Amino acid sequence: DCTMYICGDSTECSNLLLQYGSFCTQLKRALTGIAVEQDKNTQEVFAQV
Amino acid sequence: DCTMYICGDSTECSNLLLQYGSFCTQLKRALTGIAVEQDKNTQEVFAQVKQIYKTPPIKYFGGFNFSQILPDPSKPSKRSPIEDLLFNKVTLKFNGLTVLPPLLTDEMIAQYTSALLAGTITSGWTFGAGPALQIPFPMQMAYRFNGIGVTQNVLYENQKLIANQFNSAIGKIQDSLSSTPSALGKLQDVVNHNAQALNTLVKQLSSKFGAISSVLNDILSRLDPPEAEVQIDRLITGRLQSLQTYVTQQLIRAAEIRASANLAATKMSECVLGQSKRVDFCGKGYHLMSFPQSAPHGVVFLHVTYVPAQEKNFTTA
Amino acid sequence: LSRLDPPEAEVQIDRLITGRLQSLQTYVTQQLIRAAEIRASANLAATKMSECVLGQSKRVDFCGKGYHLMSFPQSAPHGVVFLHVTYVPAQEKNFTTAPAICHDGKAHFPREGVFVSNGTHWFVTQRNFYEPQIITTDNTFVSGNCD
Amino acid sequence: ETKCTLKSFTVEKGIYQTSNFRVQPTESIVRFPNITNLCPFDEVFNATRFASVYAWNRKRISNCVADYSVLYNFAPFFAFKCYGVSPTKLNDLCFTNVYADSFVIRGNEVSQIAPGQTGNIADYNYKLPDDFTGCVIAWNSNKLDSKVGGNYNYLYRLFRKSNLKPFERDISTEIYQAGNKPCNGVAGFNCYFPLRSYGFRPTYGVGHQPYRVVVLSFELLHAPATVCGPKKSTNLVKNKCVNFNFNGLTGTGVLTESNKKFLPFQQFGRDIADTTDAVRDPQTLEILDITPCSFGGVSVITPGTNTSNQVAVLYQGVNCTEVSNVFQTRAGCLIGAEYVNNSYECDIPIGAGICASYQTQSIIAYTMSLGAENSVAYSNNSIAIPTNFTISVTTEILPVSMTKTSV
Amino acid sequence: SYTNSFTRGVYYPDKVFRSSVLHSTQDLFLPFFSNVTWFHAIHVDNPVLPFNDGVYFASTEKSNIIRGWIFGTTLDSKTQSLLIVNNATNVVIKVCEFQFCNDPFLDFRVYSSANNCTFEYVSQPFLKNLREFVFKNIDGYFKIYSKHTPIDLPQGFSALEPLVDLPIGINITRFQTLLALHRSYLTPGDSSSGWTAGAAAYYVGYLQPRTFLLKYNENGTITDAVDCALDPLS
Ligand SMILES: *[C@@H]1O[C@H](CO)[C@@H](O)[C@H](O)[C@H]1NC(C)=O
Ligand SMILES: *[C@@H]1O[C@H](CO)[C@@H](O)[C@H](O)[C@H]1NC(C)=O
Ligand SMILES: *[C@@H]1O[C@H](CO)[C@@H](O)[C@H](O)[C@H]1NC(C)=O
Ligand SMILES: *[C@@H]1O[C@H](CO)[C@@H](O)[C@H](O)[C@H]1NC(C)=O
Ligand SMILES: *[C@@H]1O[C@H](CO)[C@@H](O)[C@H](O)[C@H]1NC(C)=O
Ligand SMILES: *[C@@H]1O[C@H](CO)[C@@H](O)[C@H](O)[C@H]1NC(C)=O
Ligand SMILES: *[C@@H]1O[C@H](CO)[C@@H](O)[C@H](O)[C@H]1NC(C)=O
Ligand SMILES: *[C@@H]1O[C@H](CO)[C@@H](O)[C@H](O)[C@H]1NC(C)=O
Ligand SMILES: *[C@@H]1O[C@H](CO)[C@@H](O)[C@H](O)[C@H]1NC(C)=O
Ligand SMILES: *[C@@H]1O[C@H](CO)[C@@H](O)[C@H](O)[C@H]1NC(C)=O
Repeated sequence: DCTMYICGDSTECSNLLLQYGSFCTQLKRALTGIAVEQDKNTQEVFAQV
Repeated sequence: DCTMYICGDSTECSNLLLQYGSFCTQLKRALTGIAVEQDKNTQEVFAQVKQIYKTPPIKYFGGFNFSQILPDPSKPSKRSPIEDLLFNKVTLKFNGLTVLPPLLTDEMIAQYTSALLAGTITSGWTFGAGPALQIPFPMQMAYRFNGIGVTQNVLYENQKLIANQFNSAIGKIQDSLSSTPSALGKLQDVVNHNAQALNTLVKQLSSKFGAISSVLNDILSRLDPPEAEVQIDRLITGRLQSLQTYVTQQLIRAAEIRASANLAATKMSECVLGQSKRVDFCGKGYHLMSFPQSAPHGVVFLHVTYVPAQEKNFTTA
Repeated sequence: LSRLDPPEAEVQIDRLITGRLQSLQTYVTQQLIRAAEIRASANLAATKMSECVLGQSKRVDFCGKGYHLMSFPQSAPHGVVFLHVTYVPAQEKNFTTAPAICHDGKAHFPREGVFVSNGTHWFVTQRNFYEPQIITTDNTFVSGNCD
Repeated sequence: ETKCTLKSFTVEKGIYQTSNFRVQPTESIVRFPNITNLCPFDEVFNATRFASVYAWNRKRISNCVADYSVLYNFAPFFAFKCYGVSPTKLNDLCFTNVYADSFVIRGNEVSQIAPGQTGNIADYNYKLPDDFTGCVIAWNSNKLDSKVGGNYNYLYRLFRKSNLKPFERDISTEIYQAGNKPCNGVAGFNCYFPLRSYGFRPTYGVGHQPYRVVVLSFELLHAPATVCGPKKSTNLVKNKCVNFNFNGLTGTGVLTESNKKFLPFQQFGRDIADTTDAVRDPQTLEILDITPCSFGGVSVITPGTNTSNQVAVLYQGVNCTEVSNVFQTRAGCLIGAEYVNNSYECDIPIGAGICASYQTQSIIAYTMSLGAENSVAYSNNSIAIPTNFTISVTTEILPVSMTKTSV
Repeated sequence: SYTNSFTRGVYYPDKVFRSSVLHSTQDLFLPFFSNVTWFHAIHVDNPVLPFNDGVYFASTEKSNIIRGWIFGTTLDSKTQSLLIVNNATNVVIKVCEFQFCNDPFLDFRVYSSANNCTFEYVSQPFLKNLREFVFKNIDGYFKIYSKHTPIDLPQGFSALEPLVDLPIGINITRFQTLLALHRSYLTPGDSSSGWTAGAAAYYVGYLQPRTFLLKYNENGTITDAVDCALDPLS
């Protein structure tokens, strides 16, 4: 969680985090791509039949 | 541009940027290595042949129909109807971020694909292992059938049925590719990722990164330079940290693309330029031949597969 | 540590440490990427060594372009050089070819090779070396009539 | 430049990127809207008659700009002093309140109108704060505020119980108690009237002649900012990237004609990547597109210092109609090479199917050839049977390990 | 009464132009499908309407039955209270230091007894006859959006264009409507002057800080908005 890992239960830290840029929506976009990729590797070898 | 992306039209920012180190000559050295690598992946799969072969004028190969894979002289761009359908489905200077065009355009790759098609249709597999040898296409099909264990008599006798089945499959492959719009997903995903990685850098420039503003002309006009050095330093740090991760992601994606291109070149060499005995490397089933087709950012292999059917029970000893 | 006093020079040391750590992190990342690439290249080289030096492979351009016969490895300070021996046909000649031969009302097909013809004559030869041999029953098999 | 960017002395054969081509701006426009509701400063500087000191007037001009051109009101000022702000930089600074006070005093009494002054006027009539931020303008008004018989219309306070506070106004005309008893409010011995007359005459000396004085008090508090607008500038220069400062929106680029119809109340414009691509001119209602100033990359295509030193200069991704055979390609344009029409083998890649080399003479430029041409005769009754064999060797070099390093 | 404002209460967030793009901004907007108060049967009490985050004033007034609005702190003596009175060919925007009555009516010219105004701000006159207004106070700027659109609130989409800005900073917590009719009642205390006139309804809906995603077309007119904390699809 880009919001909770960097800013623990603080609204001012959350307001300050949005000024850094779009890293919060890219670090979570890459990790979910990693997960969807990992959900495909287990289907090219075992789900061949 | 390491100078223009971090420092917009400011000589003092340029003087301050050289004190950070040699990152400006390394981030541009890695990206040009990525580009030279990308200019090589398109030559290990499409530029495997030495001499360009052409299709004979007589369009009678023995009963088969290759009009959908051979180039069309009517369209000024020499491509096949399948290549034309694939080209109409891939949906493709603002700030110090430029897009370098590839060396081999969509016309030379099409010529290489047509040459490979002519070599694999007229000559068979000899065009990829030495001098090209002419051979009738039914005899090449008999060769490929005997290579997998099936006798040549079933093809020399039931030639019309095999030809009609191949023509029906070639005609239905177009409808199959046109039915699912997400068929060319692997070629659109890379383009979307590249566009997103190229557009996320301009969106992060508007961030203040801790300073009062985001543009240099405002900081260099509201505050005095002797007391505005830390703001420019923080802005340069923030704009360099956003570019280092971009270069890292670009290197990772370039390594992935290089691995995919090596796999595609291996498949082209072992499936198009000859017949392979592997199970699911040249298609699911018994591989016979493979036809390549170009695409704005990839290659589509059409694998011809011989599948048994209508089996019957018998006694064995 | 000699021009400015310690209690107020902490921010300079902090910035220097941050800059020297950010310059090492990217170096470690580039080293990891290059190590992954070298590992992939070494896996490919080991596969080629096992499938080309330690036996003959039927792949087209995996053990050299052409028809692979054998492979000799050679070491190098940071790599391996494979010398692949390739048999390439040459000096080809035009001939007449036919699928089968109709004799005694039966269609006979060649066992190995193809029916070669050079003018009012027919022989049997392989698909890689011209060797004219008379059409006998040993190199031919019946599979029905010529209809 | 190639040897500089490569850090070497013997460059090899190939293409190398050294620098980037950037067109510098020639001029720099400002354009901010027409100068409109002008304040009335002449209403206080060109008044038919000023007010007394004991009842000095105070005018507040608001949402009315601040054009400081006081020079035209009798330029030969006797006292033009500024406190807290410099004389001319005054004209280009914003403030919340621009209070303007006016009154008439004697020539020798103008010194009392200043921060930290003592006397009759400064203490009993008009007191300025210690940290006063403003200007004090005083000019002679003998002809206007003096008569042959004496102008007794201007009165001033001479006695007061205590000193007035900064910017304090007191109209009280009560009998000043100079003695011990209150006097019951009657003028007599030890009970004098506070206000006294002036009686300006044209025969008085410069020290006693009347002097119309006006103070410009500038306040800057938590509120909006609606004054200070003497902002003005150049004409539109179309087709040539300049520095534009349109209504605060600053940038560098070309302002081209548009066809996108904006909203009447809409002035700015941004793209999908947060880039200003259109701005409305403040003077005349017309939208102009901001196109990025021409930029790309310069690259040297050198055949190597081994053979010769004649190089070619390639501008990538930019049409070179604006700022040695010029030829336009699809990947840029190169100068220093001739476009040869016979296709050869590619040696130095450029882009979009164009390659360069040394013909041996000068750098050439040709479309790369994909290989030789050979059309085999495909017949259903013909075959090509080999006769001879060739035993060849193929060399394949592949890396295995790397250099183990540690930090 | 209580009704729903389905897809109304949107305006331009900033004086910037766009061309067929999407812009997400965290502003003070009216929540879609909210519960606004339809005060159509209140023909002159209950003038206690707060101004915490603003007000969304919607009306279908026939022709010139409204006379203006008043926005004050507490409507007491020596309290800054802005009065925007719309005449036939001119509007008057003055802030007064005066104690206003329950329902100051206009048909009269002087609202209270001891009026004391101090500002000067004159502008263009403002006043199937939908008249949408959105009032707010931020950065010391009493900001208003006005729109005159034809047809209750329909299911269409129409943005609110910023028309007039005026700098003032006060604790605006007041809101009341000024009607117009025939029977003249000078009595301020008597809050009962119902006259046979057209339909009168002053909509009241409070704004909220929300994130809105607006779609700007090729001409730069907001034609769609999807909200962000009302439906999971949004
Ligand atoms: C081959 O297929 C195409 C497309 O269906 C058709 O137009 C053409 O006439 C066919 N040619 C032959 C040889 O039947
Ligand atoms: C063969 O017989 C078995 C048993 O009856 C049956 O399950 C199977 O489907 C049959 N297969 C064919 C090919 O007829
Ligand atoms: C065979 O004859 C054809 C047609 O004349 C010619 O194109 C081809 O080169 C000849 N090939 C050989 C090997 O003689
Ligand atoms: C072809 O070669 C065979 C074997 O040498 C020979 O018997 C035959 O006469 C030749 N035919 C002609 C016409 O060249
Ligand atoms: C400026 O003056 C010109 C010429 O009178 C007029 O056309 C234009 O509308 C004015 N613009 C503004 C912003 O007042
Ligand atoms: C220069 O050219 C000579 C002659 O062709 C060649 O022997 C030599 O290796 C070249 N040296 C370099 C640095 O390219
Ligand atoms: C590039 O230059 C040519 C020659 O003047 C001109 O048509 C135009 O400026 C450019 N061409 C295109 C279509 O980019
Ligand atoms: C090459 O020749 C073609 C045909 O004459 C001509 O159109 C083209 O401009 C030539 N290109 C050059 C200038 O080399
Ligand atoms: C709206 O408010 C009324 C009265 O409070 C209530 O009865 C009704 O259920 C509410 N409706 C919504 C949309 O919540
Ligand atoms: C009010 O409206 C009347 C009728 O149009 C008009 O005569 C009068 O001047 C207006 N007063 C103002 C200026 O508000």
